[PDB]
Amino acid sequence: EIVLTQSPAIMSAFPGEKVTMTCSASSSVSYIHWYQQKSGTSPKRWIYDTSKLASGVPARFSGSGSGTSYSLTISSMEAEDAATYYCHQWTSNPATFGGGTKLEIKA
Amino acid sequence: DIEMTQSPSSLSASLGDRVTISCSASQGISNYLNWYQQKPDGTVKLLIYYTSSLHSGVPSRFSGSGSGTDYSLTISNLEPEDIATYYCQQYSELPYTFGGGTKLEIKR
Amino acid sequence: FNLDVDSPAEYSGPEGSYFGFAVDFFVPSASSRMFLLVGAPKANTTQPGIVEGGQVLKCDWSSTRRCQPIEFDATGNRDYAKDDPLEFKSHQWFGASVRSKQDKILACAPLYHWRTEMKQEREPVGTCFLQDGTKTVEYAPCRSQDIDADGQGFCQGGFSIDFTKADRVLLGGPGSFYWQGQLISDQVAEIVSKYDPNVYSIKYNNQLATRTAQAIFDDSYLGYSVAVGDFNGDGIDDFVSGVPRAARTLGMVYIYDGKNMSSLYNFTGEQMAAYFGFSVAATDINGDDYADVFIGAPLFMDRGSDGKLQEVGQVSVSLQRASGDFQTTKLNGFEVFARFGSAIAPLGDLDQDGFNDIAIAAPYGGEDKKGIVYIFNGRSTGLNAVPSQILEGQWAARSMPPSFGYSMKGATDIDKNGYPDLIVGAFGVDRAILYRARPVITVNAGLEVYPSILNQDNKTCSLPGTALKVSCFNVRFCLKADGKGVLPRKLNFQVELLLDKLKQKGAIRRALFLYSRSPSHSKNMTISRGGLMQCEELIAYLRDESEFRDKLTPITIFMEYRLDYRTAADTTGLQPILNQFTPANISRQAHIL
Amino acid sequence: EVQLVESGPGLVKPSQSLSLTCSVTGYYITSSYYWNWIRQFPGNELEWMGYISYDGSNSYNPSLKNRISITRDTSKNQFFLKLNSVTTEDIATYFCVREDYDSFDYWGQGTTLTVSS
Amino acid sequence: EVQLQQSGAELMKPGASVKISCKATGYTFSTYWIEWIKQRPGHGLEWIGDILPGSGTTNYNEKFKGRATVTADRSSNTAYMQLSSLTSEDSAVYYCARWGWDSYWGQGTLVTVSS
Amino acid sequence: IEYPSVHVIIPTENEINTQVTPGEVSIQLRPGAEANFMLKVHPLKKYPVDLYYLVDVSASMHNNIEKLNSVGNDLSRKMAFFSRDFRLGFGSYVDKTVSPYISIMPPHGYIHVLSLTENITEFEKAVHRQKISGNIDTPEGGFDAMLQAAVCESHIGWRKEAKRLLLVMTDQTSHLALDSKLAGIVVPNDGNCHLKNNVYVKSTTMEHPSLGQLSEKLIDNNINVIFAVQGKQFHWYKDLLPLLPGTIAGEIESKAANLNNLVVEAYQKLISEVKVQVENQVQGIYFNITAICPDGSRKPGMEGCRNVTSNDEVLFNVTVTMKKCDVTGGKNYAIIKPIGFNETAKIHIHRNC
Ligand SMILES: *[C@@H]1O[C@H](CO)[C@@H](O[C@@H]2O[C@H](CO)[C@@H](O[C@@H]3O[C@H](CO[C@H]4O[C@H](CO)[C@@H](O[C@H]5O[C@H](CO)[C@@H](O)[C@H](O)[C@@H]5O)[C@H](O)[C@@H]4O)[C@@H](O)[C@H](O[C@H]4O[C@H](CO)[C@@H](O)[C@H](O)[C@@H]4O)[C@@H]3O)[C@H](O)[C@H]2NC(C)=O)[C@H](O)[C@H]1NC(C)=O
Ligand SMILES: *[C@@H]1O[C@H](CO)[C@@H](O[C@@H]2O[C@H](CO)[C@@H](O[C@@H]3O[C@H](CO)[C@@H](O)[C@H](O)[C@@H]3O)[C@H](O)[C@H]2NC(C)=O)[C@H](O)[C@H]1NC(C)=O
Ligand SMILES: *[C@@H]1O[C@H](CO)[C@@H](O[C@@H]2O[C@H](CO)[C@@H](O)[C@H](O)[C@H]2NC(C)=O)[C@H](O)[C@H]1NC(C)=O
Ligand SMILES: *[C@@H]1O[C@H](CO)[C@@H](O[C@@H]2O[C@H](CO)[C@@H](O)[C@H](O)[C@H]2NC(C)=O)[C@H](O)[C@H]1NC(C)=O
Ligand SMILES: *[C@@H]1O[C@H](CO)[C@@H](O[C@@H]2O[C@H](CO)[C@@H](O)[C@H](O)[C@H]2NC(C)=O)[C@H](O)[C@H]1NC(C)=O
Ligand SMILES: *[C@@H]1O[C@H](CO)[C@@H](O[C@@H]2O[C@H](CO)[C@@H](O)[C@H](O)[C@H]2NC(C)=O)[C@H](O)[C@H]1NC(C)=O
Ligand SMILES: *[C@@H]1O[C@H](CO)[C@@H](O[C@@H]2O[C@H](CO)[C@@H](O)[C@H](O)[C@H]2NC(C)=O)[C@H](O)[C@H]1NC(C)=O
Ligand SMILES: *[C@@H]1O[C@H](CO)[C@@H](O[C@@H]2O[C@H](CO)[C@@H](O)[C@H](O)[C@H]2NC(C)=O)[C@H](O)[C@H]1NC(C)=O
Ligand SMILES: *[C@@H]1O[C@H](CO)[C@@H](O)[C@H](O)[C@H]1NC(C)=O
Ligand SMILES: *[C@@H]1O[C@H](CO)[C@@H](O)[C@H](O)[C@H]1NC(C)=O
Repeated sequence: EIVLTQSPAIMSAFPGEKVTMTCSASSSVSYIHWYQQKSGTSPKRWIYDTSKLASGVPARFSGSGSGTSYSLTISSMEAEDAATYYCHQWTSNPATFGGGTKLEIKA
Repeated sequence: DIEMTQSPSSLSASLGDRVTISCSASQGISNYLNWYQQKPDGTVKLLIYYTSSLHSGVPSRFSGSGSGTDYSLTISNLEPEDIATYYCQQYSELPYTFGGGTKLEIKR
Repeated sequence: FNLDVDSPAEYSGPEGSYFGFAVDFFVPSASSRMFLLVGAPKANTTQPGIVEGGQVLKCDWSSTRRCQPIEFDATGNRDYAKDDPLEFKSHQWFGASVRSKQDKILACAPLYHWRTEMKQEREPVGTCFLQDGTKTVEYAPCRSQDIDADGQGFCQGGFSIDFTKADRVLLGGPGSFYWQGQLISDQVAEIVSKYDPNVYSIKYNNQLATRTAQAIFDDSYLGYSVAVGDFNGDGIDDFVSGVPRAARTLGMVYIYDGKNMSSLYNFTGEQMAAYFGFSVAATDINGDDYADVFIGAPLFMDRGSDGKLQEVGQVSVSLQRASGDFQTTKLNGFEVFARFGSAIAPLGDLDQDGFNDIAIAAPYGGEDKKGIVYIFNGRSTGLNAVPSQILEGQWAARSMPPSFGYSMKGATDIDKNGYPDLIVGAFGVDRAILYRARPVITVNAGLEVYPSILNQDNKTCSLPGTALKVSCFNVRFCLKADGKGVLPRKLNFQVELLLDKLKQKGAIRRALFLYSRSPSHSKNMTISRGGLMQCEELIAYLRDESEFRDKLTPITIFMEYRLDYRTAADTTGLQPILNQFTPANISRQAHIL
Repeated sequence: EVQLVESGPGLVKPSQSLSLTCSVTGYYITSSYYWNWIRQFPGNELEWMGYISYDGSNSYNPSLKNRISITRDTSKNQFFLKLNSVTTEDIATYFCVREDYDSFDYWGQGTTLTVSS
Repeated sequence: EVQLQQSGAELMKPGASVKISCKATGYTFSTYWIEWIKQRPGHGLEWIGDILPGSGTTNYNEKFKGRATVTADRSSNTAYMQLSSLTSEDSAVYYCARWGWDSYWGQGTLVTVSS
Repeated sequence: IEYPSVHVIIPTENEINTQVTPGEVSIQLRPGAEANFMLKVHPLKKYPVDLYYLVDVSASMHNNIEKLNSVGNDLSRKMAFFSRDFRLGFGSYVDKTVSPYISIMPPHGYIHVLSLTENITEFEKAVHRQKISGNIDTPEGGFDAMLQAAVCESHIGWRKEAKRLLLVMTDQTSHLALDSKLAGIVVPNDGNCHLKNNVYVKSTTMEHPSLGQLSEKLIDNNINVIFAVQGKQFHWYKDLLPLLPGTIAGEIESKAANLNNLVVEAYQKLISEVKVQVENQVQGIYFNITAICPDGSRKPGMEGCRNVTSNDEVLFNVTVTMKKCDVTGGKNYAIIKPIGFNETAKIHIHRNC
């Protein structure tokens, strides 16, 4: 099967800035899920059904994409948006995940 | 109760002629009358049942019909084996009954 | 005609659940993706104390073909009083009937039993569940203080359901009033808004319903079957409903006004116990903006060529006219005891021919009676009684037959291709199959020979295989093609041409193509985009008269073409097809001077 | 809600078989929902191990093909992931998730499986 | 040939009883209703009762309901008429019968009851 | 000669003295032309009869359930003038016993009580012992019961040599096929016998039979049905009669004073009704038929003749043509059968392919 790839591996993004998380497929998927997990704790996902807020998710997170080209747009960032985001696809026998892209904090 | 009365008493006709035997009931009958015949000294025979069912071994000179309370037997071309006493045995419901009998003779 | 029956999407449920008993599609406005709704009325759910309660599963369209139970009711049976159960959900057949509209799903349990407040009882009152997003409510169309057989106690509300335009629900309640039956309808918003979780009987303000009639109508079963559509001119859809034993078992269909529950039309059958009214449907079959009326009579006995009756089933088709009246024909089944008239489902314009088509099915037809669904195309003249495509069940009986065609639903363009697809259930095998509609290609073909009269002595063109000139002619053929929905711009075609077609049949070939020196020639056409004909010019020549003595029979020039079905198919293999009413060849002839 | 705990992980030797479970409480989940399993290698992306539902079948990302099997219990709301032939590349965090729909959530609370000396 | 063989005549005193019979042969006894009728000395014919030999059911002429009985015995396969507490007017020729009140009947057996 | 022109030759000697006259129908024909032969049917004046009494038992039957017990006696006496022999059987029914009608005399589906017998008092006992029951819906389970009476030959003991008459006594109408969807029963009736210890245990899981199914089974095993009902519901039944050949019906009088005559009148009507049908034709074979009555006014269409009797052979004109070869080879099946007669016209179809 295919593996979703990603480009914004690491960003020194700041609260207030507009940020996009992306993915790309080698074959049509027609679907994306955006999973959220902090390395030291227990939060839940951002977006499901390509573009739909998961329970408890603020307006800042807005999904998009079709075919093989997908994204998650984070409107002007929240203090806690500096997190690691993952793409996901379960349209085939293995699950496919994005490598993980992250935003960080430094000042 | 329901009883059967024969209208003829003593009938007669020349041999080769045609006669009828007839009878009626004091009450209506939903199904039938059986026509019987016997010799002065002999076993009673069934001629016709259910008004027109001709018994086997009886000439097809013998016939009949009727309504629940009014029936008849017709015998054409009378011969000596017809000159006998006839009976009406009614069948409606139990008990079953017979009329008193009507004797057929020839004229002198 | 274009239904893809080679690569369909097959789904299944738990054994013995009667998965496929009822079907619909779920296509919310709230999502770009589609799910299928397939009932499983005798399913084992996790609800405490409940056996074979029933459910409806959501099946994903985009592969990943798994069907997930809809959590309409996660609870067990409520109590009336200590150690005295209020209700009995075991074996209720929840999921016996499922329908959707936009983002909402309605499904019901007609054999739900309830204890009345006044007396210990197990009456088949029936119950429905309705979902709107995450809001789930119970709707009791027939649960009221009228708690006995001469009232609503034996109603089996939810036996049948349908959704109108705007946003209203029609429900059949066939047991009301000693099974005279009853139609009930309510606004969706009312059903949800007024819901109260601990009230057995909820009053609604705009509820419409039929009322108890004279004993002469007892055991008629109104509400056994329903359909909707507007017949009384404009406004909200009216309510179409079958009554299986109306008119002394001849059967009837009634249509009630969409604003108030009052009859507009009265249809009746011809034969006792044919069950006219068993099933109903409505759609603008002749494309004139008037919903028509389709009435099933599944055990109709026709009269054969031998003068005897034969149980084959019937569907009556009545067309709505501008005058307010109806005109009508009859479609009889094809096989004995194959209940053709039992299932009716509008296809919609399946082949994109401008008219809606319709599926009619016989759950117990065919050698190896797996069930047969017949596809009948629409025309401006009404329904074509002659089927164009026949769809059949694929699984062997275990006990009862699969009954493919028992339940059906179309008019929904689930795939990208803008043609409505079709779900056909087969509960006897716990299965359901979604058949996709292929795009349909129309081809404009041309063929012309310019030297209409061939001068056999006009030896002016060269013959490539030799030093001599011959009499010859220009045979041109062309092709243009296009279609609706999702099809590639480039379509490959195989084109083959013959010369002197009527003589090559064991006789002298008076004309050959110049380059091949053969009666035949072939070409790879790659016609594309539409509005353009791709042309090819072939040159043919005459054979010398000394042997080729026939100068009277016209030389037949013939061209035929076929679509490359594979190099036309998309990502999912949904090959386009050519329209069934389009010829795929041309005959032309040349004369000898 | 969905309350998830995992079998306490242990220290195992290379190519030692090990059973790790997913104990789920709050409501009945053995036939009502589809379950999956996740393998998290710290520092990188999540991977996936398998699935199970009312239907006891699975699938697998064919690395250690058929060395991992998933079992479903009944009255205990207990799923089991059995690891055969563990390698030193299998040192990872393991847990279950709950969903049929192509999405996932309700992940476990952390597991540390070590394969060593 | 199929036959009905009736028992012979007898002489008795008033108060007497007689059991008379009529043997069945050449047919299944148990299949037909067997009738009993009588001919009186100048009064025509009367029905007196019957029995289905293949069963336990009988019929009677009301006039004799408290006086006469009808029986059958599957061993001997004959019909029986049971007459008792008889007088001179009970002296008549009695007949047994076959299928549907067939033409096959007994011969007519008289028992004279007198001083 | 690769042109097997048309003929029908029958060398077969069947039971010579039967009521139906063909040996076998032997037809070997080329596509292109037809063939013709004649059949005759003759009822006999004392043909023996077997009557099976099937009665409802609902509360509304009280007025007739207490009379049937005596009817059988008066009837055996009347029947004695109509047939060589006579047997009486018995059974009873109410409705399906499922939760949509009842909570789950206590109601029952169909139960066979008495095989056809000579013992008139066994009949009386079988009838006398039926206690009065009832259901909720007005219509009854009579069609289910009729089917079982028609299929469970091993329980009834119907003779081949005797006319087989099914007598059905109701006050109300019956439930129909597909009504059962309300019962949670969506599985078809296979037309077979399903009694266990004489009880139709499958009545609660099988769909009610269709009229089509009742007709085919009753005709195929020659069981004629005489139906009786209170005069109002009677109109439904009389209107159904043309739908299922081999049937008679009439009303039950308010005093039920003629119950012992309903079958008698019908019996006489059945004796005088001589009808046949062409059935189970093979796809490449096509038959037509017409009957010749003593009146001379022969007719197509109608299955046969009316107002006929003994010593009157009804003549049937039978013809067949041929189509291209189908799933071919010589094939043995029955072609024509008189309804209510046990003998049939067997056929062997042949052709040159
Ligand atoms: C398609 O066919 C259907 C079926 O035929 C048509 O629908 C039928 O239409 C009829 C006409 O509207 C409906 O009957 C009417 O009902 C109203 C009100 O009913 C209630 O009140 C009745 C008493 O007033 C009561 O019945 C009792 O009295 C009866 C008297 O004999 C008794 O027989 C009965 O047992 C009861 O004791 C009802 O039960 C209700 O409580 C009546 O007012 C109407 O009366 C009209 O006719 C009478 C005749 O003499 C006249 O005086 C009145 O002035 C008035 O004109 C009438 O009874 C019928 O119920 C309805 N059927 C169904 C199933 O709903 C349908 O219209 C047709 N559609 C089309 C498009 O053609
Ligand atoms: C179809 O119905 C006919 C009805 O007549 C059946 O045939 C008849 O069966 C009875 C049975 O008792 C026969 O009675 C006896 O036959 C023997 C034969 O030698 C005879 O010796 C006895 O005296 C007595 O007659 C009757 O004759 C017989 N009739 C015919 C025409 O055979 C018949 O069996 C049924 N089945 C078929 C396949 O025809
Ligand atoms: C749902 O689960 C019940 C569990 O009891 C199954 O019902 C049993 O089926 C067997 C089959 O022979 C019967 O003998 C038992 O008595 C049944 N129990 C009950 C309570 O009815 C039922 O078959 C399952 N249904 C489905 C669709 O799987
Ligand atoms: C249901 O709504 C319809 C809508 O037209 C009403 O029908 C009209 O009623 C007026 C009343 O006088 C008549 O003059 C019209 O001729 C009716 N139109 C038709 C098409 O019949 C109908 O009366 C309403 N019914 C109820 C019970 O309110
Ligand atoms: C069966 O055969 C009869 C005749 O043998 C057909 O009916 C007649 O056919 C002739 C043909 O010219 C007509 O002239 C007669 O008018 C027809 N009779 C009637 C009453 O119309 C009969 O149609 C054939 N049946 C079938 C099914 O083919
Ligand atoms: C050229 O096309 C015609 C029809 O467009 C073919 O002739 C038949 O047409 C009828 C019309 O319904 C079809 O049902 C037949 O199946 C057609 N025959 C065949 C073989 O398809 C005609 O045969 C075509 N010519 C060639 C060479 O295929
Ligand atoms: C017909 O059935 C009746 C009813 O059982 C039989 O008559 C009685 O049967 C019982 C059974 O043990 C006997 O104890 C009685 O003595 C019988 N009655 C008489 C009057 O003996 C009757 O015998 C049966 N008929 C035939 C022909 O067997
Ligand atoms: C029964 O049908 C056959 C034919 O199916 C009739 O035979 C035809 O009789 C006419 C009379 O002149 C002949 O011209 C025909 O040639 C005959 N047909 C054949 C195939 O030979 C026969 O007459 C019919 N029976 C009756 C009673 O009319
Ligand atoms: C069209 O091209 C394909 C390519 O393989 C070939 O197989 C086919 O025969 C060609 N058709 C014609 C008519 O040349
Ligand atoms: C036969 O026709 C006569 C004509 O009057 C009729 O009275 C008689 O009832 C008819 N018989 C049958 C069996 O129809």
